[PDB]
Formats: sequence, C-alpha cells, structure tokens
Amino acid sequence: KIEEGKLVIWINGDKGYNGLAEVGKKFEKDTGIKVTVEHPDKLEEKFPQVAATGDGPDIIFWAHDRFGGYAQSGLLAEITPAAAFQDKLYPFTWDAVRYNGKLIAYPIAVEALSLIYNKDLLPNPPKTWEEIPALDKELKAKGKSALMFNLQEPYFTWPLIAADGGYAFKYENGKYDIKDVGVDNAGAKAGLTFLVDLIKNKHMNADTDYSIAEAAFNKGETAMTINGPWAWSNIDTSKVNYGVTVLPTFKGQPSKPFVGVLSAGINAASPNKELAKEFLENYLLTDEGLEAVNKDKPLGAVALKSYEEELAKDPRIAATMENAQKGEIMPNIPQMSAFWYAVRTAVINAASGRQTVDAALAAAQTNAAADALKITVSEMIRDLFGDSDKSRKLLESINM
Ligand SMILES: OC[C@H]1O[C@H](O[C@H]2[C@H](O)[C@@H](O)[C@@H](O)O[C@@H]2CO)[C@H](O)[C@@H](O)[C@@H]1O
Repeated sequence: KIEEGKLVIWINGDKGYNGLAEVGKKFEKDTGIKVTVEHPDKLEEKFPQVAATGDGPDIIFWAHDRFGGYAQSGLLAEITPAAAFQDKLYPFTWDAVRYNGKLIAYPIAVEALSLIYNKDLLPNPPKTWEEIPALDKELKAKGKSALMFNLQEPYFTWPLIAADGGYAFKYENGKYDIKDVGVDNAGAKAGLTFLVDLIKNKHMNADTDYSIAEAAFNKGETAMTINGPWAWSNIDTSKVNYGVTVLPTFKGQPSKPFVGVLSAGINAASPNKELAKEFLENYLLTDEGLEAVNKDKPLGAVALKSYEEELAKDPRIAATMENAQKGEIMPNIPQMSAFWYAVRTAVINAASGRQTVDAALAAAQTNAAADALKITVSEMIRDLFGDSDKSRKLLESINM
C-alpha cells in the first residue's frame, strides 16, 4: 500500500512543492531513490483518513497544530535526531513538534500572517482596524477597495478575534485546560463583530476566499491583503509595489495571528522511515534544500539556524517575526481540530448573516468544548476497551 523503496510526499498546494520536488531530485541523484511530491486537496483531513488504514505518504507536511491529533491516533513515527542535529534548529521549533515527551515531526519553518499592502495605492498603511472603513470609502470612489483576505478559513480572521481576548484553550503552568475555551468571550465578540460590520457596511464581501483575495490584490484591485509568506512570490510575478508589515491593532491591542510551524512527519506505516529521515535531515533541512523550496514559495522564518540568519535581514521576514511574537504559537493538542471546525462554522455563519455574532460564538463555545472533551473521552474508551463491540458502540453513542 506504501511502496517499499520510494518516497511519496504530501505538502499543501499553497507551498513550494515544485521547489521541494527539486530537493527530491537531488536526493534521487545521490541515493538512486525516487522521491514523488503531491498536493491533494483537504490534505489535513485526507491524511488521517487514508493513513488510518495504512496507506498515504511516507511524509506529511502541515502546520504543527494537526500533528498532536495524528500522533494520538498512532499515525506518526517518533522522530529521533541526534543532539548535534537538534542543535541546528531553534529550541522553540522542536517544542511545537513535541507531544507527550516525544518529538513527532521535523520543524521546517515559522509561518505567520502579515498585512500585505500596495505602496502605490496606499503609501502609508493603516496602523488600526478602526480606520479601515473610512479608507475603503475613499478608495471606493476610485473603483478600488481597502482590504480583501480569505474569509472562508478561520485561520485568516482569527488574529482580529484574538486581538481583544479570543483564545483556543487557556494555558497556565505548562498545561492546556481543554475546559477553558475562549471563543465566546467579550473580546472574541468585539473582534468578529468588527469583521461582520465591515461586511454590513459593504467594505467586504462574505464570499471572499483565497483565490478572490489573491487575484484582487495582485491585479491592484485592492490596497491590502492578509497572507503568509508563501504568497510573496505570486506577488513578485505581479510586479505590484508591495510592503509586508505589522497587522493593524484592534481596540488598541495588536492582532494575534495563530503562529504555525510547517512540520514534516513520517508515516508510522511507512516502510521507508530510514530514507525519510535522511531526506529530511541531510537534504531538506540544509541551506541548500530550504533555499530550493523557498525560491518556489517562501517558507517564512525557517527552523534552521544557519539559514534563518540570512532570511532575517529581509524586511518581509522581520514583519513575519513581529507578527509572530505579537501572536501565539498554536497548540498541537488533538482537541485543536474541534476548535477549528467550531470557529470555521461560526465565522462563516455570522459573515453570511445565518446567525448573529453572538449566537454564532455561543454555539462555537458549546461545540468546541464538547468536541474537545469528546476527543479525550474517545481516546480513553479505546484504552479501556480497544475494539470489543462495547468499544465501537460506546463511541458511536458519545458522538452526536
Ligand atoms: O483555518 C483553519 C486552518 O488554519 C491553519 O491552516 C493554515 C496553515 O497552517 C497554513 O500553512 C496555510 O496553509 O493556511 C492554512 C489555512 O488556510 C491550521 O494549521 C489548520 O489546522 C486549520 O484547519
């Protein structure tokens, strides 16, 4: 089901796959081992689906936030770098791929959203979200708009929602409290309420997705977008005079992007775990490998110490780091997917006017907390009963 003697790799359509294939070709040339790169859709859902029955890729690339849930499902192999190699990467990056004492992936890069603006339309960019509406009024009269960014994917809206108090799970004394969810606080209400208002005041469209925001920005139709470093190269092709900067503050407080570490995990069912380790350690995570991917779509602020000191001088990276320190490193816990489904439903509903901000978040709060708990209970019931019918038929029930 996974061919012994070859490497298949999954990484998302927005990332430097053609650049990674290049690294795959170099590997193939020293070791004779063919490396194949693919980007199926809904990768982060497609992976556990197929790997759960022993198929899928030898290697899986996603942000570190999904990996806790994969490791917990027994889907990843433990990764075991020698001290000397661990040393070449930033402590905090290893930390985000650490789950229950075990490293469960290789950290590749630090990804954070920034405000991307067109210097020709908007020479000085807004420092605040509260100035965006007025700005749009003025651009509208020129057949232009202030801002478009993907509203379909809560990853994008979230730094506004967190700005005044939203959070996934509370973090104190080294552990997460999956019973303390921060999606329906007053601050998360204010944040979404502002976003929803921009829609009501027709300063944005509820349908705006990733394609639509990217085409509009890169064609000069809109003065601002919110996007991660992978988007920079398409904008370079456009020749649009752009800057990458700090996100606008809301109610006076910085916007809080969820920070992701692009990680690479080995499929626990892979019969090429040794080849997979050599490709990631001696080929990808080098000045050579990273630069090959980064040339295709920029990775952000790479894990590897030696190559980050070059990338660090770039103002678009610094903008990334400043956005990143103002935000929070995503949790990697299994209950995270529950937080994301619930918030995806909420933003979508309040934006499309299907529910108010308040009924939207009230339901997101209930649902994230219950799905979170459900994820934990389910694990334990598997520990108590493995797969006696008592096990399957208790799970069946508990989920509804
Ligand atoms: O919005 C839900 C989604 O947010 C994050 O996914 C990001 C990803 O980390 C980035 O690498 C880039 O591809 O944008 C994605 C969303 O469009 C979370 O990592 C992901 O788990 C979550 O479902």
